[PDB]
Amino acid sequence: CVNLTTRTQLPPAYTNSFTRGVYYPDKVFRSSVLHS
Amino acid sequence: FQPTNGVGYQPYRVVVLSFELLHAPATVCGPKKSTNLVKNKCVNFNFNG
Ligand SMILES: *[C@@H]1O[C@H](CO)[C@@H](O[C@@H]2O[C@H](CO)[C@@H](O)[C@H](O)[C@H]2NC(C)=O)[C@H](O)[C@H]1NC(C)=O
Repeated sequence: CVNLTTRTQLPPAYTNSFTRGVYYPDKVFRSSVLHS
Repeated sequence: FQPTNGVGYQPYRVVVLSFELLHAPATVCGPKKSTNLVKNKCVNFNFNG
């Protein structure tokens, strides 16, 4: 692993995350229900 | 660990067995006298436990 020396700064930007990031909280199958 | 220590000082082998599942697939079972599958009649099921 060599030290890379071609970076160009450019401070990072930010993005408005949309409706993403929901996994299956538990291991139990369900159907036609609204679970909190 | 003196060879003639009192029983309050002698080596024990304290080991803890911890286990608590919620819905994970089973991988450990006991005597396991599991029988054949049965049909639409009323039966007492044990399946996964
Ligand atoms: C360049 O590579 C070296 C190799 O490890 C990185 O480590 C630095 O140099 C010596 C390693 O022999 C350490 O004593 C220093 O403390 C290290 N510096 C830092 C800031 O960690 C070095 O980090 C690399 N340079 C970078 C990534 O800019």
